[PDB]
Amino acid sequence: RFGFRDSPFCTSLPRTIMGNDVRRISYNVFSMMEDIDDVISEGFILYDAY
Amino acid sequence: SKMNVSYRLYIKTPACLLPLSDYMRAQHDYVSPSSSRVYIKDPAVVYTRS
Repeated sequence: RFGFRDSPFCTSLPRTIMGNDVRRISYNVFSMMEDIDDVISEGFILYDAY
Repeated sequence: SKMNVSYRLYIKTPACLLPLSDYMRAQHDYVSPSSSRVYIKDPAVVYTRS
């Protein structure tokens, strides 16, 4: 709507991307992860934090 | 020795003595750990992010 270039704003965070549901990871589990490189390659959603 | 001793004492042969001919009985093996080993001098710290 606003004409931004590569807008970081979505109307709602998508439930599915490319036909599959987006992974959701809490911040506490994300902070404690040691294989973050493998997980971040596919993209995820961070919640349970402000 | 035969005329001017008059008394003798005998004990069992000490086991620390080895005849020179039996010098293979003194061969033994000692094992030294590999020099590639690194010995840790730092304590382990426990933590959690939960």
